[PDB]
Amino acid sequence: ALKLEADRLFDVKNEDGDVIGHALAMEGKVMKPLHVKGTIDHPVLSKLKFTKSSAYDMEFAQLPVNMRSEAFTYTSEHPEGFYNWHHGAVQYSGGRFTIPRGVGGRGDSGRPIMDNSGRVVAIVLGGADEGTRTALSVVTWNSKGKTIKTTPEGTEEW
Repeated sequence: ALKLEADRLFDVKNEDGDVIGHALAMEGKVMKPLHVKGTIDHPVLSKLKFTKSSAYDMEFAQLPVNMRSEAFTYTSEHPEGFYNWHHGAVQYSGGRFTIPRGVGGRGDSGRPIMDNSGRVVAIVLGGADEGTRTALSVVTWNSKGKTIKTTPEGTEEW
């Protein structure tokens, strides 16, 4: 098994170039957290017209007809249990996505949370530490395609 995958996740860098977040190709759009102020490290995508959505901390542009195939697929069905992401397992329980305390932070915004079949279940924006864990502030859509934004008490944007 070699992890040969398309180009879907892109870096968003700051003025000096630090990676402060992530942008993703999904369901025909390039999307990144609105609070993430930087540029998308991509010669084509950094030149697109991004539409803003303050209510959900989302910014998005339409994917170039070409790239539209190199993208993630969303899913609105998330039974409880364990999910995958860049740093490991993500536990979904009580309608909340949690990761161990001291794992998430700056740079992790824009990152997706996947299921085993490789579908996106959510997009990380920030987290609120609660005891031994951290409750994530994510964006998720429902079965009727409606965007929903869950933000725990005292969530710090990553």
